[PDB]
Amino acid sequence: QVQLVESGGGLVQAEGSLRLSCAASGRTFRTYGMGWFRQAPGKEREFVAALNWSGSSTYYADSVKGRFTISRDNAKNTAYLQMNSLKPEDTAVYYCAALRRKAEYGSRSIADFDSWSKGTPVTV
Amino acid sequence: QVQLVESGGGLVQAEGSLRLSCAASGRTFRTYGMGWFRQAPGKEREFVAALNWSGSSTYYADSVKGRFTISRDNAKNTAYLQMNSLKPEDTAVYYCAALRRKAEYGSRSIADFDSWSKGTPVTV
Amino acid sequence: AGILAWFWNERFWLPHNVTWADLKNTEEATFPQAEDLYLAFPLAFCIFMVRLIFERFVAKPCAIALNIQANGPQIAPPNAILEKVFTAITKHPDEKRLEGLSKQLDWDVRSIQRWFRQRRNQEKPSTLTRFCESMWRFSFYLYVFTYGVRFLKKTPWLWNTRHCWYNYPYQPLTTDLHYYYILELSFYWSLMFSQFTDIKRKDFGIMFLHHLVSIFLITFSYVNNMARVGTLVLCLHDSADALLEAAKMANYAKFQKMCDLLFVMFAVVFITTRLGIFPLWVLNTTLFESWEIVGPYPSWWVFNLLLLLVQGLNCFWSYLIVKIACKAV
Amino acid sequence: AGILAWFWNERFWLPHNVTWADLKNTEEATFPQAEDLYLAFPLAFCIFMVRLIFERFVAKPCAIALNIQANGPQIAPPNAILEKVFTAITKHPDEKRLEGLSKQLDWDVRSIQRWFRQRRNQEKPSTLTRFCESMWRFSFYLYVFTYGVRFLKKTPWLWNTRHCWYNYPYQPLTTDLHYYYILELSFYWSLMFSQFTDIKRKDFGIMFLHHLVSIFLITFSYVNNMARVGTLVLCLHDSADALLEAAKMANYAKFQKMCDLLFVMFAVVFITTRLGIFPLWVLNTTLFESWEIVGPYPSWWVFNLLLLLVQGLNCFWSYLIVKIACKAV
Ligand SMILES: *C(=O)CCCCCCCCCCCCCCC
Ligand SMILES: *C(=O)CCCCCCCCCCCCCCC
Ligand SMILES: *[C@@H]1O[C@H](CO)[C@@H](O)[C@H](O)[C@H]1NC(C)=O
Ligand SMILES: *[C@@H]1O[C@H](CO)[C@@H](O)[C@H](O)[C@H]1NC(C)=O
Repeated sequence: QVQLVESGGGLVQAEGSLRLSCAASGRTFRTYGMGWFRQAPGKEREFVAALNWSGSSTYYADSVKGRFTISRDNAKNTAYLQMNSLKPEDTAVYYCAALRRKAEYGSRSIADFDSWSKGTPVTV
Repeated sequence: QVQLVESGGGLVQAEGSLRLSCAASGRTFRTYGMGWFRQAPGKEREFVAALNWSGSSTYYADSVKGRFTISRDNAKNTAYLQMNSLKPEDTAVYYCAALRRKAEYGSRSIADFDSWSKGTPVTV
Repeated sequence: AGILAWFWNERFWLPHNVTWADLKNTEEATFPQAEDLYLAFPLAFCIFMVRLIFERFVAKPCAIALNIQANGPQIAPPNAILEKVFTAITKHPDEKRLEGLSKQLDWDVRSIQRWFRQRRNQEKPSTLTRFCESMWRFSFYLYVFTYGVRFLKKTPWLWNTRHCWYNYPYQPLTTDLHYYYILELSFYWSLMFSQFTDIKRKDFGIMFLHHLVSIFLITFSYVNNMARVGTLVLCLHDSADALLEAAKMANYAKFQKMCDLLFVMFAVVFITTRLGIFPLWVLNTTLFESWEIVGPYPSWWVFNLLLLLVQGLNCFWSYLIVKIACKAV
Repeated sequence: AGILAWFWNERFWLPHNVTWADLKNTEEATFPQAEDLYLAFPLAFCIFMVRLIFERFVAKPCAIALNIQANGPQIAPPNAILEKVFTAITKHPDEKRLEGLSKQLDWDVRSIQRWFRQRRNQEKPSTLTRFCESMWRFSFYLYVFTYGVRFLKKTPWLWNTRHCWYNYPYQPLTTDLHYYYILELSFYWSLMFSQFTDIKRKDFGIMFLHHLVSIFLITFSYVNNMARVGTLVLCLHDSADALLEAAKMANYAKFQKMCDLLFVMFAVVFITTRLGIFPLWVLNTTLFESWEIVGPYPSWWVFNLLLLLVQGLNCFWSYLIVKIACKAV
């Protein structure tokens, strides 16, 4: 029930650092659990990170844990994804989504997120 | 909470007959008590006729009773006012209004009717 | 779920070309809804708690200071045959039963009557509890009647009953009317609570059918937005109930003359209100004016009948009064 | 009106930066509201009616066919001094009281003890009513526990309690959870109805404070949307209550061995569930996980305390069991 706009995408050298931002135009951004997905050339979409409304609990994927940090700012109605020690496999299109008020915490499936976004390409 | 448009106005000879129509653009016309008021040159507005939502009970003014007949059609969402044996004193601007959901039946005051209309001039 | 939708058939309760969706609450006006009748049970529980507190802490000291017997009933003299008859045959012998008992026991009728009266007093509750209950009923009825008079004196339909149906069912619900209806329903539910489970050594007779009918009417008139005509009935039927309790209190306090005066005044008020004013006012505005203003609708054929039923019951009560008042003269 | 708004301070119940306006019902999700707890009283009245019907028509014939004494208590031998002491001094003498009565009356302790036991049986209700009430309690508790197990076996937070707070308070209300909470509240209100007014010759002690606390918790957890963690407590505390009633029924039916077996099984289940599982599961997910997931909020400091209070009460009950089971060995 929110509109998501992403930013911070671009092309960086190997072992770089990026900070993707996802902003929402509404007062209900603080009552949804946000999430970030990736889509590499071929195969299908993959889960990257997610967190609940308060931001106290965050969970990532097995292959990305320890390098990506997902956070949120309810005052500014935004979410941030920080990348450290990038790898060539990280070149993909990144999408910002949100739990649809009924999916339980910890979901790692495409169908559990309703409000999608345009996404940004990231190239290493 | 309805929009009222009047018709049937015009100029007629003495002891004529007129049929003023008041139409509403909405599905709630059948739940309000309609009314017709007159405004002669000078003085102020005067009460002419009124009726409830079902049309079973109708009440007129003392000086117009026996000549004017007020009716309604909920299927067509309209109200009709028929005049018989017109008099020169009937030349005035006629307004269509409706009880504002809180005024009791039998009210004969301007403040008891909310949804007014443009009105039509009638000349004898 | 489906059966509830079947029961609430919009072509049965509401008039022609009127649907429940027209009565939904909005920012323009507030209309009564069934969901507003769920607070009646919590308010009845609160009223029952307050009634218990009033009886135990307020009415009992006053009764003690008024020289009311604080002990229980007496003890009947021992008798094997009389005890066997009381446990097996009956508890309240009539004249023929008294004659049969006198013939069987070879004892005087007066002695057997006194023994059975003592046994009935043993089975009956003590005077203290009845006095406290009568005092509570008197206070509640007096407050209800006073509030009803104060509310109705300013309403427009009290003087002209035709205003009860001119804008029906599109009549907004005011705070005072909602409070009155909720208070009445809460009091009736409190009476149900005190009747059904407080003491099972009671009688389920005319006064229980009367209670059930009253709760039926108050509920199905509130949900049907027939609240402008129900207030008249509620205020009319509570006028005489505030004097019977005072008469009972006077009788219990060994004040015979005051009891007779209060009872005759209660009889006059009861007869005048429920035999002279009711058929000519409420049945008049229900049978005739409603028919010519709202038109024919099915639920009408129900409600009137129940009102007639109530009238019949009150006619019966008039009988039970008309003889007793004759003894009071 | 204003005092209700003061009591429902949004900075006290809900977590930080959360207001009641965020929990308003909409087309996207359904959240619990206080107004949904008003149906509990009508459902409790219906449950009380069904309980009366079951006791009078179903349990009583079974008890009669089970050779249960259908008569009342016995009659104590007459004694002026003993009757005066019973009416004035006490009704349940202890060892010192028995010795004093023996010294005063110059009678054997056994005779006085038997007389006082007979008097207590006269004051106590008959075995038939207690058997019927125990059967009703057993049936209701068994049904409640079965439904709780069936509902919880598919829920996601039963196996991982951290799911009770991950999306709190933005957790939709399902039909099953609402039905469970309403049924539990209705049963507790039915118990209140059967305790407060059905018979006033009862005791208002530990089991009344326990009832009041249970109704307090169920209400203020439902209105606070803490319904995912309340179901665990409701299903945990109803596991052992279905065996005590069976043990009582076996005891009343002159089945001593079955009563001992049922009571020892009940003791084992009660101790394991309310001393071993409760502190390590419910207090674990309430004290620690809630603090680290939801953060600090004032209402927390209330709820935990009450839970601890409940634990203490159940500890007391464990005492009253641990000796009795020793006699049952
Ligand atoms: C016993 O004799 C007194 C009973 C009191 C009756 C209370 C009923 C009030 C509700 C009346 C509703 C009637 C409206 C329907 C008319 C068409
Ligand atoms: C007696 O020993 C059994 C009592 C049963 C207790 C029922 C209470 C259920 C509601 C629990 C709500 C707790 C939630 C608050 C935790 C922070
Ligand atoms: C609550 O919101 C305010 C302003 O919206 C913000 O400054 C503050 O950091 C927030 N606190 C938490 C715990 O989210
Ligand atoms: C009810 O409405 C229908 C169609 O809207 C109309 O044909 C009919 O005359 C109306 N009846 C009454 C009594 O208003």
